Amino acid sequence: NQVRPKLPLLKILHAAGAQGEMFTVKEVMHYLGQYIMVKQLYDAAAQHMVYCGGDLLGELLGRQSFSVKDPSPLYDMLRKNLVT
Amino acid sequence: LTFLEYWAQLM
Repeated sequence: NQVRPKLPLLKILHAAGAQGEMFTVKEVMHYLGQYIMVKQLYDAAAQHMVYCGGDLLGELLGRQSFSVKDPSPLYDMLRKNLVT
Repeated sequence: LTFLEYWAQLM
């Protein structure tokens, strides 16, 4: 199946390599993990901790830090920003 | 460690 990012979440995907308008959940996550690596938001020391606070992704998450080993705040955000 | 495989448990 396929879903549509919102204008706040789509800007974040088109700044990683994505091109178009509509994607799959699974490739949303690919281009979403690309973002954290290109703009350098992850912790170099403990590479499970992302520091999205300063930038758009954080304002979208309602957080300023989150771990990749507990990513449920991604699935609070992945339901609120994708039209099924 | 490595964000690469940490970000592959979710996906």
